[PDB]
Amino acid sequence: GGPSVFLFPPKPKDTLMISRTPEVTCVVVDVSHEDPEVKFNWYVDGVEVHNAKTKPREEQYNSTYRVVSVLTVLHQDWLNGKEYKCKVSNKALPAPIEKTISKAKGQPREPQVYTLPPSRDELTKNQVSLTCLVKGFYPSDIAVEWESNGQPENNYKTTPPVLDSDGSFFLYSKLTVDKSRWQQGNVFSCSVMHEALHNHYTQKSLSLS
Amino acid sequence: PELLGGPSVFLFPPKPKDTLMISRTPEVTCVVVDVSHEDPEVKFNWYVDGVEVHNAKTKPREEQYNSTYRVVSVLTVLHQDWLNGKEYKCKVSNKALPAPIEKTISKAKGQPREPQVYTLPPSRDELTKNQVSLTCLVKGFYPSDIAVEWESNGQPENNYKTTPPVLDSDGSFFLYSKLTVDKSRWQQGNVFSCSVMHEALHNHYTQKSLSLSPG
Amino acid sequence: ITLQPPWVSVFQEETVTLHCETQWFLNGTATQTSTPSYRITSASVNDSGEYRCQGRSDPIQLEIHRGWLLLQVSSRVFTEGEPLALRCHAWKDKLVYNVLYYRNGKAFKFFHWNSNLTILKTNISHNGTYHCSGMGKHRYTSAGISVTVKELFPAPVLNASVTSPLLEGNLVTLSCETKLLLLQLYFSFYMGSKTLRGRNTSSEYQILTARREDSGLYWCEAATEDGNVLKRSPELELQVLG
Ligand SMILES: *[C@@H]1O[C@H](CO[C@H]2O[C@@H](C)[C@@H](O)[C@@H](O)[C@@H]2O)[C@@H](O[C@@H]2O[C@H](CO)[C@@H](O[C@@H]3O[C@H](CO[C@H]4O[C@H](CO)[C@@H](O)[C@H](O)[C@@H]4O[C@@H]4O[C@H](CO)[C@@H](O)[C@H](O)[C@H]4NC(C)=O)[C@@H](O)[C@H](O[C@H]4O[C@H](CO)[C@@H](O)[C@H](O)[C@@H]4O[C@@H]4O[C@H](CO)[C@@H](O)[C@H](O)[C@H]4NC(C)=O)[C@@H]3O)[C@H](O)[C@H]2NC(C)=O)[C@H](O)[C@H]1NC(C)=O
Ligand SMILES: *[C@@H]1O[C@H](CO[C@H]2O[C@@H](C)[C@@H](O)[C@@H](O)[C@@H]2O)[C@@H](O[C@@H]2O[C@H](CO)[C@@H](O[C@@H]3O[C@H](CO[C@H]4O[C@H](CO)[C@@H](O)[C@H](O)[C@@H]4O[C@@H]4O[C@H](CO)[C@@H](O)[C@H](O)[C@H]4NC(C)=O)[C@@H](O)[C@H](O[C@H]4O[C@H](CO)[C@@H](O)[C@H](O)[C@@H]4O[C@@H]4O[C@H](CO)[C@@H](O)[C@H](O)[C@H]4NC(C)=O)[C@@H]3O)[C@H](O)[C@H]2NC(C)=O)[C@H](O)[C@H]1NC(C)=O
Ligand SMILES: *[C@@H]1O[C@H](CO)[C@@H](O[C@@H]2O[C@H](CO)[C@@H](O)[C@H](O[C@H]3O[C@H](CO)[C@@H](O)[C@H](O)[C@@H]3O)[C@H]2NC(C)=O)[C@H](O)[C@H]1NC(C)=O
Ligand SMILES: *[C@@H]1O[C@H](CO)[C@@H](O[C@H]2O[C@H](CO)[C@@H](O)[C@H](O)[C@H]2NC(C)=O)[C@H](O)[C@H]1NC(C)=O
Ligand SMILES: *[C@@H]1O[C@H](CO)[C@@H](O[C@H]2O[C@H](CO)[C@@H](O)[C@H](O)[C@@H]2O)[C@H](O)[C@H]1NC(C)=O
Ligand SMILES: *[C@@H]1O[C@H](CO)[C@@H](O)[C@H](O)[C@H]1NC(C)=O
Ligand SMILES: *[C@@H]1O[C@H](CO)[C@@H](O)[C@H](O)[C@H]1NC(C)=O
Ligand SMILES: [Zn+2]
Ligand SMILES: [Zn+2]
Ligand SMILES: [Zn+2]
Repeated sequence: GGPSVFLFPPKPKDTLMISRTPEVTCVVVDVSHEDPEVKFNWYVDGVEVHNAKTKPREEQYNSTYRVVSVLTVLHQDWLNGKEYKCKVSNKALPAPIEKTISKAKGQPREPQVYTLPPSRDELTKNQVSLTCLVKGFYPSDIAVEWESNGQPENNYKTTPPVLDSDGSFFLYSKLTVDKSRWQQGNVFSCSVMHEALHNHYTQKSLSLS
Repeated sequence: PELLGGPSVFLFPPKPKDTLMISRTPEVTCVVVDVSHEDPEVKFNWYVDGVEVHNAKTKPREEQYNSTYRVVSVLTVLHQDWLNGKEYKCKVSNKALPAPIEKTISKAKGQPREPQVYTLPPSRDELTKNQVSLTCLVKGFYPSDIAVEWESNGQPENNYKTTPPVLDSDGSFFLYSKLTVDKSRWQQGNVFSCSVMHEALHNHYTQKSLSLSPG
Repeated sequence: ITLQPPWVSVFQEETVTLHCETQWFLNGTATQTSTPSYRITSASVNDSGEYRCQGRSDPIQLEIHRGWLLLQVSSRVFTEGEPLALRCHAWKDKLVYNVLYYRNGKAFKFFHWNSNLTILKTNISHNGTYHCSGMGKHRYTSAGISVTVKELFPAPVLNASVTSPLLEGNLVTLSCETKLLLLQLYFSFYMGSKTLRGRNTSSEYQILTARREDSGLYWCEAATEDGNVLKRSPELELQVLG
C-alpha cells in the first residue's frame, strides 16, 4: 500500500563539537504487521557503507509499525558537504524509495557576536534582559547557550535565524535574570557555535561596568 | 482508481498593521486551492458572528502550475470588530466537496498585555565597522500581532529587519528589531526612533528613541 | 426486511433496496410502494428513518450521510455470537489506501489496500463506537457509528451442593450455573478432560454415592442449541475422603 520515508539531518550542535557523534536518521512509517523486513542500504557520495544501525520494528499506537535506521556521520564529512542517501526496500513498495540529505550549501560566513546590556529603562523591573546579537552568519545552522560562573543559565530564549539584506543570517538571544544578580556584578557569557567560527565556537561576556 | 479528494481552504487574518491603524483597511482572505477542471465553479458565503454579510470581493479563478485553479475571496473587516474579537466565517461550496467547508477566524484569545519597548545602542566592539546596529527589544506582549518600524527626523528608515515574535516562558511574546545605519550617522548624534503598534498600547502606538549622548 | 447493499448507512445519491419477507411503514406512516421490494434509486436526506413492512416486521433504522468516508455496518445491535461486517466506504467509490479501523478511539486494524472487515463471532469486547480513516489525496476520517453487542449468557460457574472436603457415600449435586438474558441452553459435565454427561437441557448432575475415586477437578459447558455461543466454567476442586 505504501510505507513512507523521512530522512533527518544531524543536530547542529552534534556537528560543531568534535566530542559529539552526529547522526543521520532514516525513518519509515506505515509499515504493516504483515510486511516483511524493511531493508536499508546507505550511501555516502554514492559509495555504499555498511555501518548503519537499524532498529527493530516498533508497533505504534495506531497499530502500524515504525522502523528507524541510524548512520553515524564523520565531522569533516558532514562539514565538507558529503551527501547521505538512504534506500528503503520492501515488498509493500513497488520500487525502492531513495532520500538524500547534506549540509546546506553556499560559502560559509563567520558570525560576529555582540553582547548588549539591559536598557536603563528596564532597571526598574525585578528582572532584566541580557541580549546576545549574532549577525552575519551563513548557513543558518547554529546553536546559542548562556553560562555564568561555570554553569548553564536556563532562563533564555533565542529567536530563529532571520535573513538579513546581504544574504547572511542574524539572530538575537535573550537571557532573563534577577535584577539583583546583574547589579551585584556577575559575569554572564553568550556562547555561540557555528561552522565558520574558528573551531566552530566563540564566547562573549557581559557584566555591569 | 482515482484517489478520493477535493479542494482545500485556508483562511488568513489581516496584517497586524492594518488592524492597528484606523486609517487602513484590514481584510480577511479565503483561499481555495485544488479546484479541478471537472468542477471549476466555487461559491463563497461569509458570516460575521454567524450573520451573513454580502460585501466580500471575489477575484477570478487563476490556473496554477499544477493544472488546478486557485480562487480567492476578500472580506474587509471593521477596525473595532476585529480588535473586539468578532468571528469571521468563510463557507466554500463546490461540487467536488461532499459538504461545504467552513473555516472561522478571529483575533487570538486571552488577556491583552502591553509591550515593553527598550532601545539598545550598538556594542562597543561593533564601533570599528563601517555600519552599526541599533536594537529595539519588545517584550511582554500578548497577543503576538505586532508591527515595528524605525524613523529619524520625521522620515522612515528602510534598512531594518525584525525577528518574528517568540513565545517567552510566561506565555507572553518578545522580538527584536535591528536597524543598520552608517556609523557616521550614529556618531553625529542623530536621534533614531523605534515605533511599535500593538493592541494593548493606548492608541495602539508607542515610540522610543535612541541616540549617542552629547558632549 | 433485508437490504441489497446490506449497509444500514449509505451515502447521499447511492442506491439501496429493501426486501420484505405488502405495505411499507417509514417513521410510522404508510407509503405507496405495494411491491415486496422498496427502491431508493438515489438516497436523499428524507430516506433516513425507521422502516417496517407487512404480521409485521421489526424496525430497521436507515441513515443517509454526506462525507469523504463512511463506516458501514450491517446492523447496529447484535447478540453475542453473531458476525459483524464492517466496510470503510469512499465517496463515489474513489480510492483510499493505508486504511485504519478504530474501536472506541483505538486503531485495531491496518490494510495497505482498502478492504472490508468481518468479525465472525462477536462478543462484549466488540461493543463500542467504530470509525475508519484512509489516505486519498489527503488523510480522510469517517464519523463514528455505535455498534451494540449484548451478552446472551455469562460464563457458567460450576457449583457443588456440599463443600469440598466431603465424605464417602454422600449425595452431591453439581450445578452448571448461568442466567440467560433473553430458545434454551444445553449443558455438559466433565471431570478432568473426561466426559461425565453429554449435551442435555438439565443443568444438574448427581453423584448418588460419592467414592474416593470421584476426587478430581470438575467443570461444565453451557451452549446454545445451535452452539455459536459456547462457554466453559473454571474447574472446581472436589475431594471425597474415606
Ligand atoms: C501512525 O503513527 C505514526 C507516528 O506516531 C504518532 O503517534 C500519535 C499518537 C501522534 O502523536 C503522532 O503525532 C505521532 O507521530 C505516524 O508517523 C508519522 O507520520 C507522519 C506522516 O504520515 C510524519 O510526518 C512527517 O513529519 C516530519 C517531521 O517529523 C519530525 O518532527 C515531528 C514533530 O513535529 C516528530 O513527531 C517526528 O518524530 C520527527 O521528529 C524528528 O525525529 C528525528 C529522528 O527520529 C530527530 O532527529 C529530530 O530531532 C526530530 N524533530 C523533533 C522536532 O522532534 C515532517 O518533516 C514531514 O513533513 C514534510 O513532508 C510531508 C510529506 O508527508 C509534507 O506534507 C510536509 O509539508 C513536509 O514537506 C517537506 O517540506 C520541506 C520544506 O519545508 C522539504 O524539505 C521536504 O522535502 C518536504 N517533504 C517531502 C518533499 O517529502 C511529515 O509531516 C511523522 O513524522 C511520523 N511520526 C513519527 C514519530 O514517525 C503515522 O503517520 C501514523 N500512520 C497513520 C496511517 O495514521
Ligand atoms: C498546486 O498549486 C498550488 C500553488 O502552488 C504553490 O506551491 C509552491 C511549491 C510553488 O509552486 C508556488 O508557485 C505555488 O504558489 C498549491 O497551493 C498551495 O497549497 C498548500 C497546501 O497544499 C498551501 O499550504 C498552506 O499555506 C499556508 C500559508 O500560506 C501563506 O504563506 C505561504 C508561504 O508560506 C504563501 O505562499 C501563501 O500565499 C500564503 O500567503 C499568505 O497570503 C495571505 C492572503 O493573501 C496574506 O495575507 C499573508 O500575509 C500571506 N503570508 C505570507 C507568509 O506571504 C499554511 O498556513 C498552511 O499550513 C496549515 O495547514 C497545513 C495543512 O496543509 C498544516 O500542515 C500546517 O501546520 C498549518 O496548519 C494550520 O495550523 C494553524 C495553527 O497556526 C491552524 O489554525 C489551522 O487550522 C491548521 N490547518 C490545518 C492543520 O489544516 C499550508 O501550509 C499553500 O498556501 C498554497 N499556495 C497558494 C499560493 O495558494 C497546491 O497545493 C498545489 N496542489 C497540488 C496537489 O500540487
Ligand atoms: C423520517 O425521520 C427522519 C428523522 O428520524 C427524518 O430525517 C431528518 O429530516 C430532515 C430531512 O429533510 C432533516 O432536517 C434532518 O437532518 C437535519 O439535521 C442536521 C443536524 O443534525 C441539521 O443541521 C440539518 O439542517 C438537517 O435539517 C434529517 N435526518 C435526521 C437523522 O434527523 C426524515 O426526513 C423522515 N422522513 C419522512 C419521509 O418522514
Ligand atoms: C456498549 O456500547 C455502547 C454503544 O457504543 C456504549 O454506550 C455509549 O452508548 C451510547 C451511544 O453512543 C451513549 O448514550 C453513551 O455515551 C454510552 N453509554 C452510557 C451507558 O453512557 C456503552 O458504554 C457500552 N457498554 C457496555 C457495558 O459494554
Ligand atoms: C471475543 O472474541 C475475540 C475475537 O475472536 C477474542 O479475541 C481473542 O482471539 C484473538 C484472535 O482473533 C487472539 O489473539 C486472542 O486469544 C484474543 O483474546 C476474545 O477473546 C473474545 N473476548 C471475550 C471477552 O470473550
Ligand atoms: C424532504 O422533505 C422536506 C419538506 O417536506 C424538505 O426538507 C425537502 O424539500 C425534501 N428534500 C428532498 C431531497 O426531497
Ligand atoms: C467484503 O469482503 C467480504 C470478506 O472478503 C466478502 O465476503 C464480500 O465480497 C464483501 N462484502 C460486501 C457486502 O460487499
Ligand atoms: Zn571541526
Ligand atoms: Zn487607553
Ligand atoms: Zn469444550
